[PDB]
Order: sequence, then C-alpha cells, then structure tokens
Amino acid sequence: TKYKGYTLLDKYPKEDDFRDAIYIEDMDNNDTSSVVYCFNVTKATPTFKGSVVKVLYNEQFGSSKLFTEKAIKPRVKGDELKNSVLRVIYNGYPSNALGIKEKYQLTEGQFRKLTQRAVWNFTDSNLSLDKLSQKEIDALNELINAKNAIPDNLVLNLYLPDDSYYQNLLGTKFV
Repeated sequence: TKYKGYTLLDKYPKEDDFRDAIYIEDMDNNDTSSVVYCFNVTKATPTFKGSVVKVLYNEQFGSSKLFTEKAIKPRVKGDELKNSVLRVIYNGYPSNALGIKEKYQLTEGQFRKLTQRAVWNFTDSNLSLDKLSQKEIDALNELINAKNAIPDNLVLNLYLPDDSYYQNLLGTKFV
C-alpha cells in the first residue's frame, strides 16, 4: 500500500499564519486522509493536493531505532526521543490530552502550527518563536516542557518518501 502526502495551502485563514497543513492518504481508497506532521524541517514539504506532482510514501511502524535514524539534528536520541515525540502528538493537535488548545484559546490552525513546531524542537533541535504572539509562545512552551504520563501502548507510523528530497512524515492516528 502506497500513500500520497500533500498540503492544503488554503485550509486555514491567513490569520493562523499556517499554510503547511500536511495530510497523508492511501492510494487504494477506503480510508480517508489523516493529519500528519513534518519530521524534517530542512527537507521539502510535499506538494499541494491539486498539484500535478504527487509525492508518494511508504508506511512503517515508528520505533526508537527508526525515529533516531530519520531525525537529522535530534535534540535527544533513542527512547527519550520516541517518548518526547509521542507525547507531543498526544498533547498536541488533534489529540489535545492536556486541554492546551482551550487553555490558551487557540484556533485549530494555530494549535496545529504549534504542534508542528514542537515536533521540530525534538527532531531538528529547532525551536522557532517566529511570528508568534505571547499566548502562542506560552502554549508552545507548555507543549515541549510537558512531562505528563502517556499510555504505555502508543505507537505512531512514520511515512517515508520514495524520493528523499521530501520530508519524512509523522502520523497522528495511534495504532
């Protein structure tokens, strides 16, 4: 089963400052699209949904070995990385385990943007506060610093592209 990755550049309003909403969709139909996040800030996002270029991906169970091999400047390695990232997805958009969205009155788009940035904090040692208001900065700090308990069962898929010019993508549906 191949997957296609793509962006919806017009999904969120201008005020969210967030065009790169990435989705993954299987090539065989029955199922629908799923939110994913870019795992590599220095690589290219997939093309837009209407693009003539379709960027193709393979699905893999994300392990410690694998998250570490695919992260480019990871802030931490092994299990500490797997856990940090699983926790970001669990607390971030759309899961929202801590109620961070409602605590800082974020729009869906802002929350997703912040989740993307938190992922990058761990995978690329890159925390960008660029163009964020104070409440966005506070939410983003709560996200990367949270040390809450997560279920033991959790696994996410990593989507690996045919062409390594493009980012690896991290799923948000726990298996």
